[PDB]
Amino acid sequence: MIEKDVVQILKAVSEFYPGRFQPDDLKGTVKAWHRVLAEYELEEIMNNLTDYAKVNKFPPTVSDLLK
Repeated sequence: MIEKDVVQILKAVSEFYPGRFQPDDLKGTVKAWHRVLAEYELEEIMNNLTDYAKVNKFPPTVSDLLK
């Protein structure tokens, strides 16, 4: 996925976890998660975020969304 698609993944994590996920440097987090996320598709990862939020009190790391 391109960068703008990474910006959406991060906006969703933030919607799921109000007041518990606030990166001090959003632009920087987008750039770093993209090094991992360029090999994946937007639709698959969004589906994985949904399954993760159904059972976790704490926000995910990028590794938690690849499967």
